[PDB]
Amino acid sequence: SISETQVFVALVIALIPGILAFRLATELYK
Amino acid sequence: SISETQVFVALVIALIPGILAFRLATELYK
Amino acid sequence: SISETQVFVALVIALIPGILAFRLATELYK
Amino acid sequence: IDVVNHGGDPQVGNLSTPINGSAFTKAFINALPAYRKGLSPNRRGLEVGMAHGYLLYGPFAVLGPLRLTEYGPTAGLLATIGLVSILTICLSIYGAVGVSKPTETLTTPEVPMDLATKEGWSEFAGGFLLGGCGGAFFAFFLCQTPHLQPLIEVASNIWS
Amino acid sequence: IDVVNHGGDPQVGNLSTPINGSAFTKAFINALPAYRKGLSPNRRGLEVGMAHGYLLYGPFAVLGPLRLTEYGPTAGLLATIGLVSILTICLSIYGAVGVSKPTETLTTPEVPMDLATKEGWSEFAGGFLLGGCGGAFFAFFLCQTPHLQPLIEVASNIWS
Amino acid sequence: IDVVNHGGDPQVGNLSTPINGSAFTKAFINALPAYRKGLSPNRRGLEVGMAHGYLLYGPFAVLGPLRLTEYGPTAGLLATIGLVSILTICLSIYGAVGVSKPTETLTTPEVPMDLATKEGWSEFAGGFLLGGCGGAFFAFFLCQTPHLQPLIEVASNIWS
Amino acid sequence: ILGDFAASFLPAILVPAVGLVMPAVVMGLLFLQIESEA
Amino acid sequence: ILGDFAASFLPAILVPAVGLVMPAVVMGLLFLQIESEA
Amino acid sequence: ILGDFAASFLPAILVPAVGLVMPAVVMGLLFLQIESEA
Ligand code: CLA
Ligand code: CLA
Ligand code: CLA
Ligand code: CLA
Ligand code: CLA
Ligand SMILES: CC1=C(/C=C/C(C)=C/C=C/C(C)=C/C=C/C=C(C)/C=C/C=C(C)/C=C/C2=C(C)CCCC2(C)C)C(C)(C)CCC1
Ligand SMILES: CC1=C(/C=C/C(C)=C/C=C/C(C)=C/C=C/C=C(C)/C=C/C=C(C)/C=C/C2=C(C)CCCC2(C)C)C(C)(C)CCC1
Ligand SMILES: CC1=C(/C=C/C(C)=C/C=C/C(C)=C/C=C/C=C(C)/C=C/C=C(C)/C=C/C2=C(C)CCCC2(C)C)C(C)(C)CCC1
Repeated sequence: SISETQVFVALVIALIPGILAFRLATELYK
Repeated sequence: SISETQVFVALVIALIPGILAFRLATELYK
Repeated sequence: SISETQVFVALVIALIPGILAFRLATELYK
Repeated sequence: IDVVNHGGDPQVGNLSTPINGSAFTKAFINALPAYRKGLSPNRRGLEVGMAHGYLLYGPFAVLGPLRLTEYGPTAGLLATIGLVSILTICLSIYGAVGVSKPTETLTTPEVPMDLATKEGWSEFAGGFLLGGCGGAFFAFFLCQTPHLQPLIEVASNIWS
Repeated sequence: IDVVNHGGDPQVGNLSTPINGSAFTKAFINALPAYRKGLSPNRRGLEVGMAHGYLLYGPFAVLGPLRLTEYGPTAGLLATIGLVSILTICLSIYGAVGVSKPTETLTTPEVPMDLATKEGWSEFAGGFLLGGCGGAFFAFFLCQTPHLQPLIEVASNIWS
Repeated sequence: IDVVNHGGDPQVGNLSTPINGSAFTKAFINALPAYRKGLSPNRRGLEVGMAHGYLLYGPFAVLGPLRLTEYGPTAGLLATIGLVSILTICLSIYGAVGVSKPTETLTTPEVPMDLATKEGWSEFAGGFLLGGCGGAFFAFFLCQTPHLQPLIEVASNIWS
Repeated sequence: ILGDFAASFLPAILVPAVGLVMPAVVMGLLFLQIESEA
Repeated sequence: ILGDFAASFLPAILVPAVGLVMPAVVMGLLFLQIESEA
Repeated sequence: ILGDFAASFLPAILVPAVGLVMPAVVMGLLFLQIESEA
């Protein structure tokens, strides 16, 4: 199985599409 | 002895002079 | 050793320079 | 004798029935925290929230997933706090949108002018928060301190 | 040297004695929550209620029908809450009747204009409620959490 | 393309950087309890105090002299109450000195006019007191009622 | 102390209501009635 | 009930966040967005 | 820890009063004194 740290690593990796989805959605609004 | 339900029956019967005493007192005020 | 009541006696005696220090400090301000 | 009249203006869509506006419903609705003459907001909201927080610790304390468990009153208190917080968020966003002057009816010919502004509804929401938390905690304390209090045995034997 | 003077106007029925209005009683009465210059109501009432709720958990906690019982502090808290609620109802109905501008004396030449209205006294009453509940609960928590706290052993050995 | 501009007036000592005032920091700072448009004081203070009292039951509950003791959560609650009371005294004396109109920046072109008076800052201080006490007690109740709640096991294994 | 009569919990509710609650309500209401102007 | 998988405490935090907290935040924010004037 | 001397409960009251309570009172009062206008 994967480790406990790999879950938190994948979460902070997932913040990079988390921020960029917020950046695309506001520019798609404009 | 009387039953438990007879006490609640007598209480909701007593609301009928409860309302009518409030109705007489306001009309006696007028 | 001294008694318990002597400590409270010395405290309420010490309120007499407690009040008079407050009275001198305000008059020294004026 | 027409006991069901209009309010003085027949073409307004309302009727002055005994239940609506006769003598005892004009008072006790004009004397509730909403529509009372002298109260400010954060006092109307305080009274309303205290009553609501007190009544809402009845279907959470004895009606819940934990009601057979000693944690049941505490879980009911937490659920009442959560519902009061959600309702306070609802009141806050309702005020933050922007409120108009409240509807004047036959029962309430005078509505509170202090609730016609966004600042008044913010005070009402804050008073509702403090009142709801206080009422929920007071009902929790009253239900918890005798630890049985057989009035709670009534309406939990019904809600078995 | 006349230390006992009038307030500036001799025909007003008051005297400016050292206790009444000299230097230390004009301040600390003008600096109490009532008569302080910058406070609004629901802040004066908050401070007054907090002090009152804190002091009133002294003759209910150790002086009651339950004072020999472990439920004694809880019963004292409930009694303090009930007395604060009764006093809040008294304040609310005193405001709801209609208040005048408060009496100006030699000690207090300026009285709060915000307490001269019914809306200000409603905020004062709501602040008194929240303050009284908070002060009573804080005194309950402080008296209850060490569970002995031998300062409470003093004035309960006196009130045996 | 200059993403770092001035605010419209270059000779004012500030810059409109993305972090400072671009699109997402003008909102969410203008939408915080401070700088929100519709809120009155004793509601801004209520929200701010609730957030602060909730967050401050984190370095007192699991970080204290009693943190290995069952009295640790209660001591953390009392310490949070004491810190909130000290901060309320600080807010009250800051208002009682006399406040000016708050500083207008690029992020906040409109500051609350209701906090520019001594009476508004007294309502803010009272709301901060009630909010801080409520938030500290709510965090105490949430941390105490499951009695373990293994989220508290996280960041206490770190702060061992 | 609860009695052997039927519905013994009703003294535990009505007596504090008639001795504490409704006299407080009646004195508050009569105070507002006798002290209101006009 | 915690699982045998790594970081079993993360369902206990994220599921109430995505099911209760952020839908409340999104409905509040969208309510303020769709009901604000001008 | 209480002492064997008479009135051992007085350090438990006066030391937090002189170390926490009255310095807070003195700093509040002196702050209001030195920051008040006119
Ligand atoms: C005037 C007549 C009279 C009097 C003096 C009493 C007196 C008493 N009753 Mg009551 N009661 C009465 C009528 C009367 N009752 C009748 C007709 C019923 C309905 C069937 C009951 C039902 C009843 C219950 C179920 C209980 C009592 C109890 C009590 C005691 C405390 C009062 C209380 O809390 O309950 C008052 C509660 C009521 C529902 C009574 C309502 C008012 C009644 C109907 C009469 C109205 C009073 C008066 C005429 C109006 C005010 C006059 C004013 C000038 C003073 C006390 C011994 C309690 C008890 O036994 O404690 C040990 C209790 O729990 N009563
Ligand atoms: C769209 C894809 C997708 C879907 C349907 C799910 C669905 C689920 N996930 Mg998630 N998750 C995903 C992506 C996905 N995930 C990815 C890419 C990661 C990062 C590596 C994870 C990390 C993850 C964790 C660590 C946990 C879950 C859990 C959950 C469950 C409840 C949701 C929750 O509270 O956590 C959502 C929490 C997140 C951090 C997800 C963030 C959002 C992801 C990245 C995708 C964005 C969704 C969508 C595309 C945008 C909205 C679309 C809209 C039109 C609906 C549910 C089974 C929980 C679980 O197992 O409970 C039993 C749990 O604790 N997820
Ligand atoms: C300046 C002289 C002096 C000094 C340095 C100390 C110092 C001490 N005393 Mg104190 N004390 C003094 C005078 C003095 N005392 C006298 C004259 C009495 C009255 C009989 C006592 C009665 C007393 C009691 C009963 C207790 C102490 C205790 C204490 C300790 C902590 C202070 C405290 O909380 O109590 C201060 C409490 C007081 C009532 C003192 C009042 C102030 C006194 C009278 C002198 C005023 C100080 C100074 C001259 C004015 C400020 C000067 C400024 C420039 C700094 C500390 C060791 C406590 C202790 O033993 O803890 C272990 C304790 O409970 N004191
Ligand atoms: C998908 C998200 C989701 C989640 C995570 C939950 C979570 C929960 N539900 Mg809920 N519910 C939801 C969706 C969800 N619900 C929806 C969509 C429905 C409609 C069909 C329901 C219908 C439903 C009912 C009708 C009931 C539950 C209850 C419960 C609780 C069961 C736990 C227990 O045993 O009692 C333990 C309960 C507690 C510890 C009380 C938790 C209260 C929290 C701590 C307050 C938090 C305060 C917070 C600041 C304010 C809210 C969040 C804020 C951001 C808006 C738990 C809190 C039961 C319950 O207890 O109600 C609360 C219950 O009666 N739910
Ligand atoms: C000379 C005065 C003095 C006194 C009497 C104390 C007293 C205390 N300190 Mg403190 N401290 C002081 C000076 C002092 N401090 C200064 C000068 C420093 C800076 C170097 C520190 C640094 C320090 C740290 C960083 C910590 C302590 C803590 C403690 C507590 C240890 C008790 C314990 O085991 O936890 C039991 C703790 C409690 C029961 C909490 C007590 C909170 C009270 C009951 C709130 C009172 C509310 C009140 C109305 C508001 C404040 C007073 C008001 C008049 C302004 C205790 C309250 C620890 C602590 O617990 O923090 C509170 C801690 O973390 N202190
Ligand atoms: C009369 C009448 C009626 C009505 C009825 C009902 C509906 C009732 C209800 C009732 C209720 C519903 C009540 C409630 C109550 C409440 C209360 C009593 C509250 C209080 C609270 C408090 C006092 C709290 C406190 C606090 C705070 C504030 C904070 C801190 C904490 C504490 C907790 C301390 C009807 C319509 C039929 C008609 C006829 C007549
Ligand atoms: C100084 C002086 C004096 C006076 C004395 C006295 C009279 C005292 C008293 C005192 C007191 C009487 C005090 C009190 C205190 C109080 C407090 C300290 C309170 C606080 C509280 C709180 C903080 C609470 C909180 C809360 C809330 C609000 C809600 C929720 C819950 C809780 C609980 C958390 C004389 C005249 C001799 C003269 C000389 C000088
Ligand atoms: C979002 C975001 C953020 C932020 C974060 C944070 C900072 C958080 C925090 C959070 C928090 C910090 C929270 C808090 C909460 C609170 C609460 C939830 C409270 C409530 C309370 C209550 C409800 C209480 C009640 C009461 C009263 C009032 C009185 C009586 C008693 C009682 C207790 C019942 C950032 C910046 C990163 C950016 C991104 C986004």
